Amino acid sequence: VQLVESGGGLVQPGGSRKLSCSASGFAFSSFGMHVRQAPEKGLEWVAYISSGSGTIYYADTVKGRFTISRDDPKNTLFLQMTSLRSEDTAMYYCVRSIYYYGSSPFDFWGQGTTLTVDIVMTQATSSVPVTPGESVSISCRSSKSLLHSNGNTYLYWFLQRPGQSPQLLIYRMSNLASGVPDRFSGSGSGTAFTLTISRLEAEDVGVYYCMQHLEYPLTFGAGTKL
Amino acid sequence: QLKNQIRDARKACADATLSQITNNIDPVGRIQMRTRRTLRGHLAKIYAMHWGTDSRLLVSASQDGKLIIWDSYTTNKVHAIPLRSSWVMTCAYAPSGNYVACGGLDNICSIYNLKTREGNVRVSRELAGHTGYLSCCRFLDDNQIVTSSGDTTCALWDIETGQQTTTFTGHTGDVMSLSLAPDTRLFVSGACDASAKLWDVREGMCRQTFTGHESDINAICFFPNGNAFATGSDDATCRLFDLRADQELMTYSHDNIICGITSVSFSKSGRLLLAGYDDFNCNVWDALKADRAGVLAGHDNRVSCLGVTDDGMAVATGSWDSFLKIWN
Amino acid sequence: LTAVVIILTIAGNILVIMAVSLEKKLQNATNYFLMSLAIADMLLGFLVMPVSMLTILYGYRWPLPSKLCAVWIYLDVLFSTASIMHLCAISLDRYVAIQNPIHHSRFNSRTKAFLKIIAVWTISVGISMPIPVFGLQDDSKVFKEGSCLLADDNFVLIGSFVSFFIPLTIMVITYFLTIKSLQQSISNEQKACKVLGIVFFLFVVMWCPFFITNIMAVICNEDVIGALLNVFVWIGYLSSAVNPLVYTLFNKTYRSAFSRYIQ
Amino acid sequence: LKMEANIDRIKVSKAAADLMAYCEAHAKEDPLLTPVPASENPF
Amino acid sequence: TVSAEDKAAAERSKMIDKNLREDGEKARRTLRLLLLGADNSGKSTIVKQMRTSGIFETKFQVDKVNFHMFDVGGQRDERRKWIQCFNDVTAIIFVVDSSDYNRLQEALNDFKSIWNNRWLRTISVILFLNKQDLLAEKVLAGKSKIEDYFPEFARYTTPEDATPEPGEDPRVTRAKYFIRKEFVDISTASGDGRHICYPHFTCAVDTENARRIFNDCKDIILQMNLREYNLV
Ligand SMILES: CCN(CC)C(=O)[C@@H]1C=C2c3cccc4[nH]c(Br)c(c34)C[C@H]2N(C)C1
Repeated sequence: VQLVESGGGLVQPGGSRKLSCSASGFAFSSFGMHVRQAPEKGLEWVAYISSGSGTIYYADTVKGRFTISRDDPKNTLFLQMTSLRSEDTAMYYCVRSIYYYGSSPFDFWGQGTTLTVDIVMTQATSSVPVTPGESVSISCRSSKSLLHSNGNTYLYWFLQRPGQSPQLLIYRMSNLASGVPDRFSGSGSGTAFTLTISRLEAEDVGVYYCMQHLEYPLTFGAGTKL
Repeated sequence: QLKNQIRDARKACADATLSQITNNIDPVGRIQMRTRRTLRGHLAKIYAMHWGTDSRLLVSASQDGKLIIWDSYTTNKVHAIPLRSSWVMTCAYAPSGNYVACGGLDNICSIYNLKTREGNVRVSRELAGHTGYLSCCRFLDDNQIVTSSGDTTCALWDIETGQQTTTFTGHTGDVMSLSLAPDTRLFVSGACDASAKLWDVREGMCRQTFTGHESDINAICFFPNGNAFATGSDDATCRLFDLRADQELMTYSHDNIICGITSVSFSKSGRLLLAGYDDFNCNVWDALKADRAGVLAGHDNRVSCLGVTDDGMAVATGSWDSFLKIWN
Repeated sequence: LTAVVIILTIAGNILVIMAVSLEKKLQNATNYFLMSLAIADMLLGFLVMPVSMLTILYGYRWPLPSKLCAVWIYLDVLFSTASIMHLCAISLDRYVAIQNPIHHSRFNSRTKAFLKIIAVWTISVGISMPIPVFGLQDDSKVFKEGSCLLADDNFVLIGSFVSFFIPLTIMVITYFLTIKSLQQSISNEQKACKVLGIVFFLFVVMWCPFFITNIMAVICNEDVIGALLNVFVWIGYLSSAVNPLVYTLFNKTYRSAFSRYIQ
Repeated sequence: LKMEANIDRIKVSKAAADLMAYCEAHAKEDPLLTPVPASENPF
Repeated sequence: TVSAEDKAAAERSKMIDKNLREDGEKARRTLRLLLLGADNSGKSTIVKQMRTSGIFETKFQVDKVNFHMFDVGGQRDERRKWIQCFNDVTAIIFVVDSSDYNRLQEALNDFKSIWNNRWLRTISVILFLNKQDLLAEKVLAGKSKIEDYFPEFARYTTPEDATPEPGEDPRVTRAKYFIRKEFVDISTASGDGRHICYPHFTCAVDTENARRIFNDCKDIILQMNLREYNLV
């Protein structure tokens, strides 16, 4: 399971650049693919392409000039950008997602490539300094209630180690991601969402991003660095 | 001589009938249940089904060569699994929900890993060693399964090694059905010789043999408490067997019905015994009085399988017309 | 005598409506095209035949408003055409089923049945599309000396050629090709040939005289031709009354359904 | 069949009493026997 | 009210249904046949020009139709349970050994059992009486007599309408149509019109039985069509 990416470098404003994401190691046709990161800001959603390319959504800030197509036999999807500007400099992450009952979307993320030229989700962005063995609680608020009538609450917690693409920790605020230690625990009621950690230790210091998925566009948190 | 002594003990044991003991109890009366949903997308006959533990999910198998898991509430197909062989007499969902099993005329039980990286269903373990077609598969735990076979032998396997830990060999005919007890320590088998045996998984020997059926017993299910089980036969009669008493307490039969019972299932309370017949209708029996309470008739073809959900909410019956319908 | 035909039409069509809608064994693709044919003759037996009986009872003078003459003739060219192309499609489908049975069964679906129904009703609407938009606003197609008879030679000749005679020659070619193709199984084939012959000769005997005398009334002693037209139109209506019976009574299940529902 | 014969047995009245007690006690919990309210049903 | 994730799940379900429908249309094209024959009847050697313990499967297509032939070789003598599954098959190919006169009565009883089965009622049987060469050799030797096994053959006359093949002895013809008449006599009273039998004489070295199976399959489908279109 890998997601390598290509394209980047200096680009003059108003030009064009094609970014490609070659997947290799999983059933690419079953996964709906998606995100960027500014040099000194949090994650910002961009676009999305469904399974079989039957549905596409875009962020309002990149509507009408960003295009995505996926070559399923080639196991690759692209991003065609036109009329670039100074504010589009970021590092673009290729993210997978599979949607069914009990699935864990956003489970794997791409390496990332540097390119240089609504629900409001709030994070305190201030985190006490890391102390090993001491519990740490990170709380992220939401503008509107993320608990849909069907009973699923649509919150996701992502951890970005320094120098690594972010990793899913919790999906839907209560279900633990696969391959992560059991110490992570998320809980909370409507519009008051928290992530609790017990037995804090090394290889955990990073930025905690809170994401919503009730409806598009997907709005990330400001992030809380440890 | 030993059989005569065994029969003598059973006769002296019964002081009263379950009917006369039951007679001072309020009848259930009439109960009506309407099909809330019908699940399309099966291109051929549905041979078997099994609810999940959560009771939202169920798996159904068909001759079309597809084992497709559903989301019952939304009527959405979660997965679709190509089956190597179109012959499949059974499917089984693991208690944890990670695995789903498949067995058929190809003499093999195939274990499918539903939850895995790469987002596709793959065959974790193919089990071989049975001479006859697998009539029923049921999971003890995720690591171990028991399979009932047409070669007159039931076997307990471990999925990791793939070798039979124990073999159960007391029957004289094809074993049509297997039903695990609630406590998992023991199970009961129904076989075409018309005798139902109570097996113990740990010791690998039959503890009790019950023979109150004239014809083959197609399907078999445990009472929820675990001290009784009910059988279904081509005789068109369902017989409620008791373990501790070691004799049949009650028999459910009506002169109108003459078709065999394809499947039997119990309600969570254990008052209602649902039976699925080849006459295209499933009859709700009051298990304690043997008085019919209703009919669940919405299938053009025979009702192959019947299942009651773990939370007791629903009854989903697959039928040979390829449409599977919840009955809340 | 005239009132008997209307009652027979409604009863014989409602019987097949109930036999297809309330019998699981008869829910098939062919039975749905039969259902469409039965619907066409059902509507013909209520929206046309009572009005025709009213015209006969009153005479040429018509109590209903003159504006309504244009659409009542439009229904005749609609429903009768629809039934005729229904029969033509049934004969074509039977030929495909008997000449090439494996391939028919391979191509047999409900989508083909819906396509057939859509095609025949589209063709029937198209053929009768001139009359309301050329007849409501004038006397060209609607009136002739207070008779409410179709009096457009441009549409009487050309319309009949596409509505009846092209289907007629298609049906004759189909019948000759099928009976040339069916030559325990031998008795079944002989009974199939018998049913095909009976149905085809019923349709020909019952619809052919009307269109022939109608063409003669235009090309060509017209006083006798008027009466002959007035009788053969009712013969044509009796054909739509009969058609649900002969197409279904031969099947055992339909016969049992008619025996049971009549009780 | 000596092992089958040499098995402890209890009265049919007692066994039917146990079955009746379970059915009477757990009757309220099962959705089928007493139809659930329409809002509570997930289906 | 459906979430974004629920909408994506519904899109997945629709894609799955699309793929299932494609596979179903692929499956409807092929025609399916169940082969049921005793040992020594050369049931494996019925078709040889063109060609898993429970089921041994051979697929042959003649003239732009795919025929799917199923043979069960991993079961005991009693077949009643797994026979229920094979209820949608187009036709059954039943093979019986004509040469072995001792086992012929067993084959006759097996034919009764398959013909009178409730699940296999509507399905027709394409009967193949194998080893006609061996039957001819046995009667030419003349030590064997069909009259001793079945008394009726001792007084029998060949039907006049039947046309003998060149070089075929009248007593060879008498034995052949005797066995055929016995099987067809079982076939006649039981059917009632729903199905029929297609008695075919097949030598062991016969070039084409696929052409025979194809013609009887066309007849079965044609009669099903004549029944569906309400002609019969
Ligand atoms: C309004 C009653 N009427 C007066 C006597 C009629 O002549 C009606 C006119 C008709 C007509 C004319 C031209 C072309 C046509 N094709 C088809 Br099909 C018809 C038709 C049906 C035919 N119907 C039975 C009578």
